[PDB]
Amino acid sequence: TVPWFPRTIQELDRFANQILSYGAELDADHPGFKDPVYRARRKQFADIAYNYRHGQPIPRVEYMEEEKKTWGTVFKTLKSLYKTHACYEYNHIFPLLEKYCGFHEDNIPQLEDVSQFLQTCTGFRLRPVAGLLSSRDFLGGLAFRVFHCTQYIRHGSKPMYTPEPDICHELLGHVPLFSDRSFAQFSQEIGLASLGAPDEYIEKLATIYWFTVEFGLCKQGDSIKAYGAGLLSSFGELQYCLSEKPKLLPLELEKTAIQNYTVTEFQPLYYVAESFNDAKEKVRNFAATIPRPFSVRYDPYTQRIEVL
Ligand SMILES: NC[C@@H](O)c1ccc(O)c(O)c1
Ligand SMILES: [Fe+3]
Repeated sequence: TVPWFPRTIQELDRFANQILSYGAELDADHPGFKDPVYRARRKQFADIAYNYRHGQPIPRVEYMEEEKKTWGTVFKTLKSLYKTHACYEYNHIFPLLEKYCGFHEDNIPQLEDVSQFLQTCTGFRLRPVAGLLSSRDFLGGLAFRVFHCTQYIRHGSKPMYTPEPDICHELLGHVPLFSDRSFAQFSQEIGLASLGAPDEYIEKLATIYWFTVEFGLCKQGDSIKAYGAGLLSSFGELQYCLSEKPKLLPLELEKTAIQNYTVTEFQPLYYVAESFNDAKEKVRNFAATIPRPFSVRYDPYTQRIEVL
């Protein structure tokens, strides 16, 4: 019977008791696996997320010198690419993040400050997330313009590599696009489409998410640039996605929704969105095909979903 979904923004608190308990940092393969200090630091951030409740300021954390060093390395190496490789919406907001959110090589921005900045731009807000949420819960938060965001940093031994999202990927990859109004409306439509959808459609929407929010390319006049968070936070793949090597296809959701992808190599193919307004309209149409015995609307005045 129709799977449960949150109907008020506060009900997202129910997700904390629904994450994968045995994290990536526990795999022998993890860059930080043999490091007990790293292991304890990850538990520390996991506890902060576990105890967080909607409405509370997100706890500030004093990052260690080793952690600020890893951030500085990632920030400085990626920043050189944005002006030529990132979509216009990214470069438009980046200077404002540098000025009001402290995006600078010597300092890791605190999530509370970034979340307040996002709220002023598009009403998106962040909440710290312990480990891996199911695709259903993760996509469901988007319906309320809530992005579940990691607060820990990748291990310092391999600054240019992370097998999982970390704070560098959230802040340099995702945050700038959530400041844009059309991208915000587009991400929210994916979220609304997921509410109470059957498991096999959640997987189709998670694939659409992967090919837009994480690895999407934008058409910008006669040029093509990157807006996917996974590209904007990957030095190597960001340069590769705008070269002659990968295959480019127009975003077509009935097609994108079932395309396979790997998470370990550079993507062999990417979908190009005409604009975020257009992608939003395509998602809205795709959502009408999802069998759900009802319709949903978000009411921003009360932060509640209305089930028709
Ligand atoms: N859903 C798979 C999980 O590894 C994931 C979800 C959303 C993201 O933005 C991401 O970077 C990773
Ligand atoms: Fe991501």
